[PDB]
Amino acid sequence: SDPESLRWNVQAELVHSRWAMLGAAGIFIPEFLTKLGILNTPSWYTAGEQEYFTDTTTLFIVELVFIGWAEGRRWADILNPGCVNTDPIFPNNKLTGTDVGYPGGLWFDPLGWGSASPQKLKELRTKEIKNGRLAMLAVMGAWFQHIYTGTGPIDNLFAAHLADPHATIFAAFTPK
Amino acid sequence: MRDFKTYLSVAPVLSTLWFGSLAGLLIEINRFFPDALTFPFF
Amino acid sequence: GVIEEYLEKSKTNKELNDKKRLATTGANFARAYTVEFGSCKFPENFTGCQDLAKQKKVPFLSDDLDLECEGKDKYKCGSNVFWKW
Amino acid sequence: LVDRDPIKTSFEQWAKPGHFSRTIAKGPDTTTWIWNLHADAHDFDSHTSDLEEISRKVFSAHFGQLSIIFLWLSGMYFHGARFSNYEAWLNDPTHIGPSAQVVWPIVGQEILNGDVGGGFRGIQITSGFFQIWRASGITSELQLYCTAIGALVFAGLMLFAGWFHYHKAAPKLAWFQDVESMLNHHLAGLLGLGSLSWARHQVHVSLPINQFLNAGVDPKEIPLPHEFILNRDLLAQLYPSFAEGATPFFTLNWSKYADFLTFRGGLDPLTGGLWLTDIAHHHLAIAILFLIAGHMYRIKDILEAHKGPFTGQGHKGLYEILTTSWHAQLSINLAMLGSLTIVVAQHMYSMPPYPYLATDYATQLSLFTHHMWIGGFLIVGAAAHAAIFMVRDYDPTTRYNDLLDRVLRHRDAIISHLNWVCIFLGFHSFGLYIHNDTMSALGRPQDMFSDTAIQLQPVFAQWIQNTHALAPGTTAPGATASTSLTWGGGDLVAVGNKVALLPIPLGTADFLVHHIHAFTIHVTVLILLKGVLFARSSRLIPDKANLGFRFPCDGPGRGGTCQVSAWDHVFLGLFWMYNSISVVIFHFSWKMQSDVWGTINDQGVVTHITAGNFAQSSITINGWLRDFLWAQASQVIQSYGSSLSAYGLFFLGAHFVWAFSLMFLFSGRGYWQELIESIVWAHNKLKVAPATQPRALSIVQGRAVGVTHYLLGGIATTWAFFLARIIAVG
Amino acid sequence: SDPEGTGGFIEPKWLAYGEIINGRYAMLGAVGAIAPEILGKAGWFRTGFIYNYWADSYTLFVFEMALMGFAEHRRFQDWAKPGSMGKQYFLGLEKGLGGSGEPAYPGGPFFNPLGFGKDEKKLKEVKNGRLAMLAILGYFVQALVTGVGPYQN
Ligand code: CLA
Ligand code: CLA
Ligand code: CLA
Ligand code: CLA
Ligand SMILES: CC(=CC=C/C(C)=C/C=C/C=C(C)\C=C\C=C(C)\C=C\C1=C(C)CCCC1(C)C)/C=C/C1=C(C)CCCC1(C)C
Ligand SMILES: CCCCCCCCCCCCO[C@H]1O[C@H](CO)[C@@H](O[C@H]2O[C@H](CO)[C@@H](O)[C@H](O)[C@H]2O)[C@H](O)[C@H]1O
Ligand SMILES: CC1=C(C/C=C(\C)CCC[C@H](C)CCC[C@@H](C)CCCC(C)C)C(=O)c2ccccc2C1=O
Repeated sequence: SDPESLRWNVQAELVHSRWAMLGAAGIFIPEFLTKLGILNTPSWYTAGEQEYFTDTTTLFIVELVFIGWAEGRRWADILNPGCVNTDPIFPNNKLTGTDVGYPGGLWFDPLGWGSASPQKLKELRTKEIKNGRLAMLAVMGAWFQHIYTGTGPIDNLFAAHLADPHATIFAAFTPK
Repeated sequence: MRDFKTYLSVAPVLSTLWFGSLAGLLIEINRFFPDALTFPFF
Repeated sequence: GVIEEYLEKSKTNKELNDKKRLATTGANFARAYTVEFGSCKFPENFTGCQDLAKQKKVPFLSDDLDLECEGKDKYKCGSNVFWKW
Repeated sequence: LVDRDPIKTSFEQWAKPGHFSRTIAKGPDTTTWIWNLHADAHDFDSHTSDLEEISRKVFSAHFGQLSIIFLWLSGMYFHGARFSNYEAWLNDPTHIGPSAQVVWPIVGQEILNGDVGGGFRGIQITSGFFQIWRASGITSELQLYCTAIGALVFAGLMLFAGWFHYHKAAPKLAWFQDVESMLNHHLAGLLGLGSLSWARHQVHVSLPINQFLNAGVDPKEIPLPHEFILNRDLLAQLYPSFAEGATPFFTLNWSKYADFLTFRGGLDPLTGGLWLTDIAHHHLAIAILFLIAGHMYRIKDILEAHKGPFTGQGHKGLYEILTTSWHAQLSINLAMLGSLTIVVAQHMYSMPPYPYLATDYATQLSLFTHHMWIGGFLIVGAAAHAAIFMVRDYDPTTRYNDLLDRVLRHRDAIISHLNWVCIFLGFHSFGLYIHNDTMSALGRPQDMFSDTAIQLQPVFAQWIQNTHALAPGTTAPGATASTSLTWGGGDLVAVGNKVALLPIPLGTADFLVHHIHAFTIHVTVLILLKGVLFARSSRLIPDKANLGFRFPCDGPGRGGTCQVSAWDHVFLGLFWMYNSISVVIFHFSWKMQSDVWGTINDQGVVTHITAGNFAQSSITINGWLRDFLWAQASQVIQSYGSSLSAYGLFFLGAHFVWAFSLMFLFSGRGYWQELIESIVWAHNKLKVAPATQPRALSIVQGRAVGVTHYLLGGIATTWAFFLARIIAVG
Repeated sequence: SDPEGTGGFIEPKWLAYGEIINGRYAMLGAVGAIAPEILGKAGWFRTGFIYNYWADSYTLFVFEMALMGFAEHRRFQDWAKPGSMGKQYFLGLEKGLGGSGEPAYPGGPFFNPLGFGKDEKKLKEVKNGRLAMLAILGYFVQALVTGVGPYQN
């Protein structure tokens, strides 16, 4: 007769969303951008074709020393000051709560009209395409599936096999 | 969504998602080192 | 990976390929890219000569569709004088 | 309770201490209520004082069994499929020795995975799929992989009928509280329309696809996935397309036939699983009945009828409250369902119904003891729940002066007899053996009770066995052999790997086990009978229906005043039955191998797994560990480093778990309290205990952790003892 | 809010009345007899065969019955009502042009009033008789005695 589940943090799920998905922008346009036959060709000789490898797992370290830094700073002062103890304001804390952060300390604040209001108008823009980005990337992340599964010849694994017409992979279109 | 001074609950036997698993990841150390009876160190 | 010349000299190629006569399928039943056959006409059983025969002929086969309907003889039961034997 | 309603929350009850009797789980903390909650979780003296729902729950929380038996089976069909051995075993039976399960070689594991047949590593089976599975008028591994998901289909759906009850706003009274038709339906067309339906898919398809399997081939060199439609042309080899008959009746001519069936009895030479040419006829000849039968009726009438002098005035009116009980119409059932399971346990071993059983020894005795513990574990229950009636179910006393009010009238009486019955037995039913020891260890055989010393003379024969394998000469039509090959008269030639069934002779050492059974079956029942009868009132306590059918014990007075009750009569009644079945098992295999199971070769000089050691040597009750326990079991205590090994390696635990029960069985209670505090003290010093008042076991919970252990202990012990003396020689 | 599904003695019958109504023209074979010269059979045994057939093949069979089933439940929502369906076009006063209205039958309304001379000389019967057209091909798929045939005859 209907679930018991608006996770109160029904309020927070929605912000790894704008994380996950704005983000899939980075893959969506640079991919098919690629640049078909640019003129053309992909060749990267430079730091890479003679100094004994370049990356892989010095890759990650440097690579996400920064993502390191930044992803942390991201949610852990999104906002929330007050930042300790001890009775309920719910999210699972707002034990920042009624105090934002400081009683007349510094400029904790951005912007006049005693709040943080990045003004009133802009529902426009990112309500639409952006929680789009959530939606969008559902189905061209449902293409990740289509785009490659079938492990282009070079391997049948656990041999059912189980019929046979013709191949599959990616580049755009479809026989049909 | 969870800050400082204890958090949200959980069921009767989440121990069955604690015996199974965690502990489960340990067979996962008992095949990486498929064997013991003393041990080298790091 | 690591590239020397040029992702190719001559680009990707004959792996889909069909071109002059993209044929197979649309064609094959290139017996019958035109299931053309016989007479024009007419007398009898046609299906010449390859194809064959007429096997039981008139309204039968032909269906297929032989054609037509005829003052018959309209199949229905009893006859064919079940000419067996 | 709110939270708060009635009517005027959807907001569900997750949070606020308790529920279940009203100075409930109290604010104040404790542990006992955590075995409470699970125990008596299903019950009905609480939930509501009003029938209504309960039947609306049990028709749902039921459901989730079928669905389950349904998630189960699937992982068995799947399992009996891609974790193959079935494909390999079937082209190659007599030869293989089946598997479905296999480990994964983590840690010590692998020893458990030891070459089983069609060329692979695994752990064996004593659960006769691979043999229902003979059926497959088709064969194929991925196919069972459809029958498998076909299983998960029935489930999710035959599990959303359980949403589509209680949680959905439910039916009510009339629906079940008009019973008028129920069996009408059930037996007619399912009991009927299955057996019937089963007929149609038991000659159509199966018969033919093992009519020409009992020879050779390799499957798909036989039985396509559709092949068996309109094509009534291969049905040509296994009788006419009726030729000139039209819907049975008689203006029919046989100058040479009589449809499929053509009744058998005996055993296929090449697959002695009993003939299938019959198996259709018998299921057909069932259904009809059910088809005709489930057509009674609408109910009192028939029972509101035949009375007499001493008979049952209340026979007439034998329960309005049999539309208003459950605990009653469950207890009745369990006696039947239960007592109608272990009747399987015989007609199986003395009349196999699947291809390749008997030759398969271990893959149908496992059976005959699994089916055997249910036709027992469901019977003591079938008493428990009557005690649950006898105590409470109805509202008041509206039930009066009848068959029962009668039986109770005598009660220090029906159980007055039955008692002496047992000590007459026991003396004639066990010390009988003890004679032998005391006098064979004294040693003078002249005077034992041997199949040969006390007067009986080289024959048993003349009774009824010998007028069963010989009866195809009565009103009997016939059909070579009998009905069950194990009967006195005629025939031998049964099977070309190992053996199957043959006469099975008797006299003494068959005479007196058969009698220990009596005394065992009888004193079991004494304690349940007197237990459920004296359910509510007595001359040790009359104020004795005042809580429930459990209650620990009334109190130190009256002398004892402890066991009484009837939870506990259904506690010491299990304690026996564990024997009742545990010694019936001990019987069958020592017979079935001492004689029967054994083996042919030239001149078919029979060579039993044991040249009848039974003879003069079960009669001694030491011979029962000379010839049994110490003889066989040498395979359990040799079993280390092997493939089955998991049995010997259980056989120590569970031969431990039992010897842990006694601790739970044999002990006080304020004891582990008195102890639990010394503990609780040391706890408080470091500051580590109080919250949720740790408490000892609930007098009768303690008994609950006896018994249950004493059984899962004392039982699996043999479950191991067995599978370890039929796998490998036998 | 959560979607609805009212059971009540006999929805199952209004939508069950309807199911067969659709299947009464999905009866197809003899309602539109030009439909199958031989198309009732999806594709004999002998049968007929003197595949099943030449063909109109293919794949893209699920996508249809799904995607246009992604319409059956729209003339089931849209006309819950609050009307604005004719979004017209921002500018342009020249769009009096209508088409119909809500249609059931000869259209917008019935129309062109003016009628009767000759054609000449409820409505569960417009249902009842076409299951007496549906379930009829039902056995006619397997409509054979084969070994023998018409005893009758
Ligand atoms: C997704 C759904 C769902 C939800 C949210 C609920 C919620 C509820 N149900 Mg419920 N129910 C459901 C599906 C659901 N049900 C289904 C599918 C069935 C039929 C199969 C039922 C049959 C049912 C009955 C008869 C009752 C309820 C009741 C209730 C209420 C008490 C629930 C409770 O705490 O039980 C806790 C129990 C569970 C969460 C597990 C359910 C047990 C089954 C279905 C699966 C477990 C078996 C499993 C194999 C365990 C044994 C093996 C083990 C070794 C792992 C609550 C509102 C009760 C009520 O109205 O209040 C008195 C009432 O007794 N339900
Ligand atoms: C068709 C019947 C079936 C049904 C539907 C019921 C239903 C019921 N019985 Mg019941 N019963 C049955 C057969 C049945 N019984 C049989 C055959 C017996 C004889 C053994 C009994 C003996 C019995 C007793 C003594 C009692 C009931 C009670 C009840 C009621 C309480 C149910 C409960 O809370 O779960 C109880 C289940 C548990 C708490 C789960 C614990 C199970 C443990 C012991 C595990 C078993 C060992 C197993 C090997 C361990 C799993 C593997 C492990 C090693 C990993 C309920 C109405 C009780 C009552 O008070 O009536 C209102 C009462 O206690 N029954
Ligand atoms: C179930 C067992 C039982 C039975 C039936 C027997 C029977 C026997 N034992 Mg024995 N024995 C037993 C247990 C039993 N024992 C045990 C447990 C031990 C060890 C404790 C022994 C140790 C033992 C020894 C050492 C010896 C025996 C011997 C004997 C034999 C002589 C008996 C005798 O002379 O009594 C005299 C008989 C009577 C007075 C007969 C009357 C009693 C009957 C009729 C009661 C019947 C009730 C009545 C018919 C009810 C009908 C109602 C009426 C109105 C019609 C006899 C065959 C002796 C022997 O050598 O045997 C070969 C030997 O002495 N036993
Ligand atoms: C705690 C006590 C102490 C200990 C250590 C034991 C130990 C034992 N007693 Mg014992 N006993 C004791 C006190 C003790 N007793 C007392 C005070 C008495 C009363 C005087 C008894 C009366 C008694 C009797 C009558 C018996 C025993 C027996 C036994 C033995 C069983 C064989 C065995 O376990 O092989 C050891 C090997 C294993 C346990 C291998 C286990 C591998 C398996 C189980 C799998 C691994 C474990 C896994 C968790 C299980 C799967 C469960 C899963 C679902 C979670 C065991 C050695 C029995 C016996 O065998 O001979 C006398 C006999 O029944 N005892
Ligand atoms: C010591 C042990 C164990 C033992 C154990 C033993 C020593 C024994 C046991 C046993 C068990 C059992 C036993 C269970 C079960 C079961 C089953 C499953 C059964 C089944 C069956 C059936 C079906 C019915 C009847 C028959 C049979 C039984 C077969 C352990 C210990 C430990 C430690 C150190 C610490 C931590 C934890 C652990 C790790 C845990
Ligand atoms: C086990 C203790 C003996 C007490 C019972 C003995 C009485 C009956 C005699 C033997 C019983 C076993 O029966 C067995 O007889 C013969 C053994 O010689 C075998 O004889 C079989 O072998 C030969 C091969 O053609 C032929 O002699 C027979 O036609 C054939 O039946 C059979 O496999 C079986 O029918
Ligand atoms: C030994 C014995 C006890 C003592 C037995 C006890 C206290 C068993 C209860 C022990 C529980 C099961 C330990 C539970 C602790 C853990 C579940 C908590 C940690 C959670 C896990 C992760 C370990 C009784 O209470 C008793 C009562 C009546 C008759 C006989 C006896 C009897 O024989």
